[PDB]
Amino acid sequence: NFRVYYRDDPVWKGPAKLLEKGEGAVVIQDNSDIKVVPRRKAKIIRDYGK
Amino acid sequence: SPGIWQLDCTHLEGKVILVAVHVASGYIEAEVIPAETGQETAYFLLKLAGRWPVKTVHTDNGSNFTSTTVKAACWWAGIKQEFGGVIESMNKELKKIIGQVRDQAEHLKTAVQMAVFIHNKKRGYSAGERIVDIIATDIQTK
Amino acid sequence: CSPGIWQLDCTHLEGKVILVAVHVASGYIEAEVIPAETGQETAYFLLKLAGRWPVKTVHTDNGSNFTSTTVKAACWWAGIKQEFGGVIESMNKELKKIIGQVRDQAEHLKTAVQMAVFIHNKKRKGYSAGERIVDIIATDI
Amino acid sequence: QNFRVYYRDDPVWKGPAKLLEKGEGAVVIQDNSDIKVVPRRKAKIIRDYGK
Ligand SMILES: Cc1ccc(C2CC2)c(-c2ccc3c(c2)CCCO3)c1[C@H](OC(C)(C)C)C(=O)O
Ligand SMILES: Cc1ccc(C2CC2)c(-c2ccc3c(c2)CCCO3)c1[C@H](OC(C)(C)C)C(=O)O
Ligand SMILES: [Cl-]
Ligand SMILES: [Mg+2]
Ligand SMILES: [Mg+2]
Repeated sequence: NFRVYYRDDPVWKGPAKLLEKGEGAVVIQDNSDIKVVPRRKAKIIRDYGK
Repeated sequence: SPGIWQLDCTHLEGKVILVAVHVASGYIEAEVIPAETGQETAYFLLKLAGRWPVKTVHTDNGSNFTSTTVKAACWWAGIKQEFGGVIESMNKELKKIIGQVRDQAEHLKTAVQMAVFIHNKKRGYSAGERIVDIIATDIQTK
Repeated sequence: CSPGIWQLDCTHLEGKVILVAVHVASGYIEAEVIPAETGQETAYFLLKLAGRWPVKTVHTDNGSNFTSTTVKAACWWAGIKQEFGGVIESMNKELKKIIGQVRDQAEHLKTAVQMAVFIHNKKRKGYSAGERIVDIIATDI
Repeated sequence: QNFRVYYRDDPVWKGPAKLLEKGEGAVVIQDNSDIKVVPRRKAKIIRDYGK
């Protein structure tokens, strides 16, 4: 699955649930709150190593 | 277990040495990192995970080891983190070898890697031979 | 071939220097982004590599960093024989290909480099390169 | 146990040179066909530790 880390405050928050990866913004959910974050403030990470 | 590592930082000459030990063998890798931060720790872990089958890393509660960038690296690479004496014993041993060889190199980091080599190659098996044997056995027997 | 034989070469992306080492018999690789393509950076890379693996021979082209005095010193101290003059060049291309596949997942080029190293070393044909180097070296003990 | 000497004159390092003699303040070395006296601080005497 995916986890999204994101910024607002320079500390990276998350993991949040990924909902949509847009060109300029990312839609996520973090603790039941829906958030829209700019692409540059989001880090979308897979569990590649399982 | 073949997949268990301990990581910790130690200091010499105002510089930060990040040390990884393969607990079952005593094998070590180390880097002088420019700052004792989560970002530098996370990059080190990604390199380590590409070389060996890193399944669990044990650390103390230093803020670099509990940082979000390290959690991200561990999630990507499939590493489980556990928190809270092998590496602390290993810190002292490495500093001892470093002090024995320090005047042979200009840079502290050169002495650090000389000491790592010396530690890993010393024999009737060395730590470098033991980690390769432990991991290959796990593979060769499913 | 010999379990002790490695090839090293530099490649370049985004204006940065990537130093790559390949264990010829397994395909296993290690890489680092170095700040300058110098003998001193190459020598330091070799000291680290020699501490991890039984490095007996390193094969390179005649790039001035590989023929430098500092690298000679490192190889002398570590017990490494140097030979000069297509495995690593094939590996450079494959590494650059994986980097491109994952590049937008990391801010820093060096982060994507290490992700690509991990991907290459862990992929099974049916052993992975990371399994073959450990299998080859343990058997040769 | 074998030794080679690397040294400066020019900030580029030279060598390997054969170690002829080590004194308290200088090393005497032979780089190809020239014998040189080099201050200790400008020389690195390196053993083939890996062996
Ligand atoms: C800074 C420097 C300059 C010159 C040398 C060699 C004389 C040729 C070495 C060197 C090169 C290799 C070497 C040792 C020393 C000592 C024994 C182990 O192998 C180093 C070295 O710095 C690096 C970054 C490694 C180049 C250092 O810190 O003195
Ligand atoms: C610069 C930066 C910031 C934040 C992160 C994480 C969101 C918390 C990562 C990161 C951390 C771990 C990680 C990946 C990315 C991508 C997948 C592999 O694991 C990186 C990262 O820089 C390093 C130097 C590695 C910290 C980068 O260049 O984006
Ligand atoms: Cl003298
Ligand atoms: Mg600590
Ligand atoms: Mg080249």
